[PDB]
Amino acid sequence: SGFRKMAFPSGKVEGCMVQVTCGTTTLNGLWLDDTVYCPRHVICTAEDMLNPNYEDLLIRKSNHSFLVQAGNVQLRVIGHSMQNCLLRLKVDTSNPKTPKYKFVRIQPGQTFSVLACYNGSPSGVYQCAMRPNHTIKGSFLNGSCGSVGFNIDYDCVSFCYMHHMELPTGVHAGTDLEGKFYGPFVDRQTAQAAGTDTTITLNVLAWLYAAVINGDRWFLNRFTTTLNDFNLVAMKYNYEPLTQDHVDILGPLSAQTGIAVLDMCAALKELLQNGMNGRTILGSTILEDEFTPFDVVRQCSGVTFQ
Amino acid sequence: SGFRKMAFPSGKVEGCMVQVTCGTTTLNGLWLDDTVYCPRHVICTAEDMLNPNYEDLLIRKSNHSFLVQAGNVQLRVIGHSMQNCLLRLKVDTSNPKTPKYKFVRIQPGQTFSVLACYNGSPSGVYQCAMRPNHTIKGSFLNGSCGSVGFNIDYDCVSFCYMHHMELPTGVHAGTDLEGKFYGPFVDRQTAQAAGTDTTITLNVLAWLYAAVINGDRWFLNRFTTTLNDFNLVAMKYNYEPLTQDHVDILGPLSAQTGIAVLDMCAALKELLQNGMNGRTILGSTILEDEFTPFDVVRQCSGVTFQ
Amino acid sequence: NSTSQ
Amino acid sequence: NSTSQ
Repeated sequence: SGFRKMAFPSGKVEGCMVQVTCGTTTLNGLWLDDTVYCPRHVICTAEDMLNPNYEDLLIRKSNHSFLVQAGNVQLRVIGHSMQNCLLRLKVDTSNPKTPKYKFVRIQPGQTFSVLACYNGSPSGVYQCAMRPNHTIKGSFLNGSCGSVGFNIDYDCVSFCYMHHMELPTGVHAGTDLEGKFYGPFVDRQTAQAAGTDTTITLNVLAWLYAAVINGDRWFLNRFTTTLNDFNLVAMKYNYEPLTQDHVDILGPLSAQTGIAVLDMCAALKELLQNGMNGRTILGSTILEDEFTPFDVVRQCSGVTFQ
Repeated sequence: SGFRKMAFPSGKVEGCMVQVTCGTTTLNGLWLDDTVYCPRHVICTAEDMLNPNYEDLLIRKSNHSFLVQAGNVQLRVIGHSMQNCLLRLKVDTSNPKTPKYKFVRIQPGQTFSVLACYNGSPSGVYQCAMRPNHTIKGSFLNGSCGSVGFNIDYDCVSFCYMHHMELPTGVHAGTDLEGKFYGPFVDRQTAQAAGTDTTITLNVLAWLYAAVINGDRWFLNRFTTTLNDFNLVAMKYNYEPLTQDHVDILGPLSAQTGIAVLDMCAALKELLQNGMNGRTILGSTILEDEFTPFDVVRQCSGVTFQ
Repeated sequence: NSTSQ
Repeated sequence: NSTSQ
């Protein structure tokens, strides 16, 4: 038993962190085959941050303007291009520890591991979800830019995030490994805010299924609901509306625990309305929306404690 | 900003996981230099679990009774001895990925990362504290035995835990890498329980210092206390008594935030007595006792958001 | 009793 | 404004 936020082991990724320096700015970059990706804002400073122009700021740079370091060793650039919000730097060496990998764009609600890095040197690993407002509740200081987020299937790394910035609310914003931001955000320095966020309904229900799989039941009730009656309740309590695709996704977990979904939505509706009644679910006193259904399947037992 | 449970990156450790099989039992083992450590209970079955005797059960075994696998590759045993609750198996190959390392015995309240493994194959990494009752609130299924816990200073791995068992309450029990259990526990199968636990006072105060370092203040008050008056309050609310060494340990963090400790104990005393008043500290609605003072220093900012 | 994992 | 980390 037990249920904890679990990150993927981070070895395969540690082998791809490198330091990238341009003038007076240093940040982490990602080294796959003979390419090294990093935030384009590495080439920037003074007011260069308030009103920049990277097409312009980048043409006034050459390959040897970038000092990519790999441990105490050193890599030389031989090409460079911008891709949307990232630089793609070709280098002389190809990464001996390059894992099988791919690049995907995760959707709000999905989760991934973050490897926090300073100066190309990995310091720590945590799990985080993409928040409906497209930001994450990370833990980064200055120097963390270029730290990446990822999942692992079998032996294959799916990169999905590269860190770029901290919003005024203290939450983070970044991009996939294609350079495209998640959210409306930009790598300028303006009055930007996180749009109001929402609790991830699919996940809370996945969580309650785990509470049951572990073997606790106290939040259940004899009632049921129609999708529609739930969403009317949910909307007020600031939840994302639930849809059929979501309901379908809670399929197997219904099966393994023998509890129908709309029945759990009723449980949920009740928890929203009655509060926790001074006890815990799976150790927590709030409702936990950062576990997906896939995260519950993977970590939880294949058989139920009935 | 941000504050999350952060585990250490797990690469250096992934390179030491191996599978260890004896008859019909399989569990993970730890491969440093030309040695492989694993729970002694790998050689056990039937009732062999209720009333075992390992000195006896082990003499009826030879080196080729152990099939240690390292990926698809394979290692041959050439020696074996028991150390308290662990087996020490000498092997023909020495681990090419052996990191600098040492073995330490952590104390209640200290924390460490866990690399969860099934069949010598790492599946996930989480952070966990040694609970005063000497158990951890892990996440393990069957097959998890031999999964290890560890810290990293600089480039050096300090191993401190090896997983052996799940108590009836659903919490875990294991040993250092010397074979000595944490707690009164034994690798037999009897009516064992976790002694009643206690909240880790030092940590909650470390946590409140971080809440302040991040930049929130709402729980402060104008009052102060004597150690003694706190402990009288604390005892009731089931906290560990605070001592001078603890108070000294909150030294620097007092310094960096300009808040005296006994002043924070007053804050704490108040939170114990008044409850949270319907808001959050650093995102949470309970008091978080699984961050040490060292964990706050490492992860939090060197300068305060004043 | 207890589960030896 | 915002911190470009």
